[PDB]
Amino acid sequence: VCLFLNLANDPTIERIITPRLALTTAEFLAYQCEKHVLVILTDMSSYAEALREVSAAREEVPGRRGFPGYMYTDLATIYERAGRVEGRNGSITQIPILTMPNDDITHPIPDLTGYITEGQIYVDRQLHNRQIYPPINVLPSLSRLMKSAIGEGMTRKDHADVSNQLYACYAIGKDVQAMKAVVGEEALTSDDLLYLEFLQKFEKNFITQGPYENRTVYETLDIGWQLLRIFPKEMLKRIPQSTLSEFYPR
Amino acid sequence: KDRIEIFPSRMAQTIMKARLKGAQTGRNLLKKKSDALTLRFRQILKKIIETKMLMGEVMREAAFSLAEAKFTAGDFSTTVIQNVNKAQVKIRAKKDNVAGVTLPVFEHYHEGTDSYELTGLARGGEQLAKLKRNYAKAVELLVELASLQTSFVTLDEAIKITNRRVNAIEHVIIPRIERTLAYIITELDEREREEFYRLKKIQEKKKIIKEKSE
Amino acid sequence: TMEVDGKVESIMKRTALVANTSNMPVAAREASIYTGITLSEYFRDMGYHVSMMADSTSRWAEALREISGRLAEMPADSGYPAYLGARLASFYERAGRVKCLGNPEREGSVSIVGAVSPPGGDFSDPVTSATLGIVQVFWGLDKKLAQRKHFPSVNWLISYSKYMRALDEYYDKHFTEFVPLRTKAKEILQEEEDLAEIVQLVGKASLAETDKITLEVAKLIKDDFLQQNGYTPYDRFCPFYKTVGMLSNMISFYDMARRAVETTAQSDNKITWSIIREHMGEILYKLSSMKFKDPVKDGEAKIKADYAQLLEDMQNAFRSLE
Amino acid sequence: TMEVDGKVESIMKRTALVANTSNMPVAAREASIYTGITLSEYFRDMGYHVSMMADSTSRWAEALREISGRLAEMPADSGYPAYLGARLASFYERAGRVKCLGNPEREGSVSIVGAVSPPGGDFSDPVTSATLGIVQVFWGLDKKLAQRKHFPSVNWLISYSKYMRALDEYYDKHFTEFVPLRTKAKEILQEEEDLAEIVQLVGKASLAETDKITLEVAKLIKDDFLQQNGYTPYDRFCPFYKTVGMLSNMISFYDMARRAVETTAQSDNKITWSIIREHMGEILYKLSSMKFKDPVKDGEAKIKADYAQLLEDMQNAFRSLE
Amino acid sequence: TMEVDGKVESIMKRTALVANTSNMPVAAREASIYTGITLSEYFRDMGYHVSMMADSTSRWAEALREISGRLAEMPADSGYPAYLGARLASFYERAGRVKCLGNPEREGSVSIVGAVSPPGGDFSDPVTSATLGIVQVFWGLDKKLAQRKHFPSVNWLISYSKYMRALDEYYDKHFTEFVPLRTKAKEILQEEEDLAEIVQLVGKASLAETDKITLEVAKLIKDDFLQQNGYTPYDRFCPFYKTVGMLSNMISFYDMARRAVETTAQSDNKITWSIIREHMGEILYKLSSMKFKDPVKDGEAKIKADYAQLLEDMQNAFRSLE
Amino acid sequence: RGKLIAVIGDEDTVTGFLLGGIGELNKNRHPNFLVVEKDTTINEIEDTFRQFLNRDDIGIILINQYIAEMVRHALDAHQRSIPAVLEIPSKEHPYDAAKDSILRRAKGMF
Repeated sequence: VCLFLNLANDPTIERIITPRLALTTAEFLAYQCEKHVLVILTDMSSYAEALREVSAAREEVPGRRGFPGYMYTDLATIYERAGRVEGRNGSITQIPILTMPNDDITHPIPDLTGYITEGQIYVDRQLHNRQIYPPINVLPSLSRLMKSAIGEGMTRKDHADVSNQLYACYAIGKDVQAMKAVVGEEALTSDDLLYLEFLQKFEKNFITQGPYENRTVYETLDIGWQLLRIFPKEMLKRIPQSTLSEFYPR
Repeated sequence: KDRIEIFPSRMAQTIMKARLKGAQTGRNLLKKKSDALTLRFRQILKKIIETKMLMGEVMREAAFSLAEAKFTAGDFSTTVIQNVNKAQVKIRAKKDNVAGVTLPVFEHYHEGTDSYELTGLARGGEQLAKLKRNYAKAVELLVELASLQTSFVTLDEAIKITNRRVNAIEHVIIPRIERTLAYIITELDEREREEFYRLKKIQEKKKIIKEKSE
Repeated sequence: TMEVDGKVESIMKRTALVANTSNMPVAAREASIYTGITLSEYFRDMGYHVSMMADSTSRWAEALREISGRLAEMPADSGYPAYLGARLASFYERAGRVKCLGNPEREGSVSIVGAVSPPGGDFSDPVTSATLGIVQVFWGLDKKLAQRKHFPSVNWLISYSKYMRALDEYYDKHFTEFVPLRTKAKEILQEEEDLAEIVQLVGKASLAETDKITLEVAKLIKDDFLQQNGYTPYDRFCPFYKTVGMLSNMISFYDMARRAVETTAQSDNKITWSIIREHMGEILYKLSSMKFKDPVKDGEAKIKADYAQLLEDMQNAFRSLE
Repeated sequence: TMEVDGKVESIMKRTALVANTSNMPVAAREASIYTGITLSEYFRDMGYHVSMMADSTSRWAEALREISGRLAEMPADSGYPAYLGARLASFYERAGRVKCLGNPEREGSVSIVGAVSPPGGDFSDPVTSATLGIVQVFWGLDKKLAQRKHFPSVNWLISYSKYMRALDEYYDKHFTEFVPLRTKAKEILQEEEDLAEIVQLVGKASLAETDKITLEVAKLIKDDFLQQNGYTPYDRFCPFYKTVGMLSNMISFYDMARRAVETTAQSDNKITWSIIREHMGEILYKLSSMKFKDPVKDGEAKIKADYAQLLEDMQNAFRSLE
Repeated sequence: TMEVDGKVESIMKRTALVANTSNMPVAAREASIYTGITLSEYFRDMGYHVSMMADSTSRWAEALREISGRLAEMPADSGYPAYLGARLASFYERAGRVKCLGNPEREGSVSIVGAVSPPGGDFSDPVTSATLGIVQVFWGLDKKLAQRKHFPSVNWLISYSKYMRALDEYYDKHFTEFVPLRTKAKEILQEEEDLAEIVQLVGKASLAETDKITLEVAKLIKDDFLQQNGYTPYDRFCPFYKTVGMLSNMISFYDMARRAVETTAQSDNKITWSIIREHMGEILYKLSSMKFKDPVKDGEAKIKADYAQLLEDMQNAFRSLE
Repeated sequence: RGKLIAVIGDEDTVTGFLLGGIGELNKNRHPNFLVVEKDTTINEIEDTFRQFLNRDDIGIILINQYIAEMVRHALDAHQRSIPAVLEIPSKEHPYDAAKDSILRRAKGMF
């Protein structure tokens, strides 16, 4: 880990140039030293505030919501210094981290970051308050290129299927949990009780990890299967039978 | 009227988004309550049909048991109709529950005063006893059916009210908030545009000041 | 006045006030914060655990805004000078626990508590936003509670403290039981928040016993633990032994009520909140009355013993109900 | 790759890509639409039938907004420049079928199929709204149908085409019978759009036999006409004669079923969908399998004869039911 | 024409026009308003009760905006200059009744009826706001009533007059009943407004029997007392004897109907709005067609007699109903 | 305090339910059963049904299908729920599922 720190009270110009130093080192380590780099830029909202300060110092007029008009090009210049390049066995992955003001997903920072980036991972306040960690809300979260990172030879044969099925059962469980308080518990069918149990154990055994517990992708998949076995095979309708028959038992 | 009449602001936009999502949560929960009431109501209608079908046969058998009793006992009908006194059977209403809605139902119960004891003593005997039994069976079936009918009617009222609530939300309350949100966004764009114009003007005046000084 | 070594001593023997009323010049309104924080840092360097209260960083941001306008600088969101974030950082980040300079080893600190006042309680107000980006603790305000006259009016759903990770060590050394109590209190508050949305949209009929107990313990917490009359002799200040005792008793009640209903669910001898409340109405009264214990006259020993006796009574009542 | 004169060829022998990413100069992103359309006009002038696909005019519009912001122009509707609508109008207007300049008589064309990216499906933002005002066709691909496994994901309810009146001339010459089939197919699908709500209200068993036939033929069209698996050999590419034949046979079945029900509504031997299906399962399976008729091996004449034979069998089956 | 001393004379002899159409030079609008008010002040000083109509002061405010934009000043809201408020206040403040100058004692007036044309129809408009901060009477108009052809389109809820307390000294000695009739009419319209939100969401099944009367009387007043087709010989003009007569009959109907409901709500002879409607279909139509009485084609005595006869008819119908 | 059951049917019907145990005479000595003889008029059968509808302790009401068809308009007026109305068969005329007063609420009865 090469760690760059721009403290809250260090010069905002040093904040402007920190992401670029980070990414320049990442390009050296990736496209010249040929080693897969993961760039974790933290508080790009605190970066955009420094961008605002530098613009106002230049005495440009503000753009939308007070941010410069060119913030799209600038954030793109930061993010798009990523990805694999032909003929060099390295790469650069990025994980920007955004403090969304007012929790408004329309705010310029998250809006533009969604335009340039390829997904979103939501840290969620209801989960955090319930004291789940990592409070990653997997319903609105998305990874538009997950379909390349999985499958045989990359993670395992059943990764995509288990992901889809866990998402489906989690969403149906949230639906059933919303319905429970309206119809009452004894008005629920046995399948809905299975889904409620799955919701509980997905938020308690799979999402919830604890800070210092490291789970390989294989272990995450096996936990996923331990949850999917709450259901008899016929309910796992998004998993192909060729996979159900191989992984489900035990 | 079109708009909620909150004054444009970022605070107002936040409040309106919160309220829109609140009304949408209300819509979803009430729609699920309506679906529970509708599934129960449909089930109850189907069982009304089936129990009317069963009532046909049961009453037909009971009438034949009455015929058989008359065969042995003769014209005891007047005896029974005169010795009324008080009823052995009395029905108790009970508060059932589906969704958040309370369903009145009936429980069969006995006060025990069999005013017609010994009535078949001379001749009626076992045939008259079996008639008592047949019409006790009929009473049970019809009490179940009456609980069914009361649940059916009350669920009809509940469904009408809940559908009216859901339609009210999704045709009045939510569109009202959506219109207010559109208006708030437009007016905030206007505030931003005015600020932009003022700042542009100040910048131009500073440039002109530079030209005046140099 | 305060008690120190068994003698009442004035608080101005250990306090300093930097008055800057609103009509005094704008420049001085700006420099007030810096003068205060520098005095605080002076006593920090001496070696004390200084504590600073800044009555309005919003009215400070007004001085910054006005001065920027007069200087003819370009503003930013809502008109504030774009360097508001950097200024607020330079003010706050002088906080913390420090190993003071100089030879005689020592370690002071400067806590900083800066009030904010956005227009109409707006949570996007640039001073509030820049603050949230700097301050490790935020005790946001719930206007609904303020209007109900529920004091403190803390919005325990969007207020936050990032120091829990640090303090868990101090708790595991001094109040080892406090952390799980805190987690369960937060969980109960959040479950009650969830359940109220259904309760208002549909009604209370459909709730299970677990939901009823969650609601009827969350009301207990919200009214008799998270509510404090700061003007009474007993609740002007709630020592931490009292606070953890109160929370321990309430959470123990939650645990044992849920135990009863969970154990007797799906069974004929069913226990319900409707039974528990009437069975031990006294216990609920004493759980509510816990707040009234007064350290100034009741001893720490007395209060601890009383709360343990309430726990004992609770265990007896639950064991009898079972 | 594409087949030309019986040899497999790479379409990069006939395709040029003005491709760039988001970190490229903003003037590059804004100039991309115009560079592409100018190359396409060059080929049009040579007399080729160019097809120019823009991959996000929303991102081009954001490039325009960025350049306008850098210039500090007055921000128009929702932040975009004052002239977004005019620029889009002129750009699309550059499309068209033209008698090219110069001596050798030629016709070329440029078909601008540029995409637009609404915010979460909200068509009210200036770029999408102006694009839908300027453009004449809209295909409305739908993630939901893709989820339902319906490829293509064309929504066939939001989608529309305003060139139908212009193309009636061509169809009345080459595919005389396609126009009524088009009208009837869209009308079937629109009918189903309300029959679904009828099903929700009173259930499928409650529909008259004629509208039951509407539903089953509409599902037939959905599943076996509008659904086209693009990876298969037989129907990756569906020639227009095959498409008109398929829809002709399906609408012939629709009309024949409607006739069977309607002409026996005046009789005790009233016909039903159950009668029709159980009596003509072979015909229904044949219609469903019409897809597999492969243009590459089953020539135009053979597919036409096979569809006409299906028509003969369907005629005989309906007649023998009648 | 108007009758003076029994001789008819045209009103162009007592009207003067100051015309500055929309397309005429913009700066001339300001001079038009000031010329108009100065002429009105002249005729006031002679001891006349002048009335100046300002056909649109929003166009004047736009004249000031454009002139200020040319002058390159810093704008207030939406571009209007900072001094728009001062201009409007100084112009409206020339209005009051006066004891004119000079020796022969006199009395004059200059009423100012200034139409505001707010952009978009929203009263957040700075012209509208600065105007309503000055003018004592606000006849806000509603575009939705205008669409329904409910002309005049006055919004009877938000419109107001601050002169009502000044005029009662005269109302109580020329139309002694009018003040209570007015208060009851306003109460009725407010009650119907309050119900409207409930009925829209809930439907008329929930209505009390007196609330049905309130709704139906309010509909009667809106349709057949408030609205007044200004281009018809019967209602282009409506003297106050006719106005107060119509209101007296409608409020008397309301009182009789509410009494009929409140006397029989406790009985088996329960009177309902439906029963009253069925029984008095004629009386209600007369109350609906009162507006068609012509002030000049039918004398004052005739119209007052007919309204008294309708009152008698109603007082008989209610007795026969009960 | 508990509810009764009331009957509108043949002499055999009333006798059968009486031996079932429904009959009493209330504190007004009113019965809870009407023997339907041809001498009684349709206005009187409707009046009897209405009396049972008004009397609040009655509970369930039973009517032969055809006799209820004659009483139908009062049955159509009885929209409220609390006293159930069971249209029952008869030895004279069978029951039919079609167009029962309660079933008028439904479209799913095919």
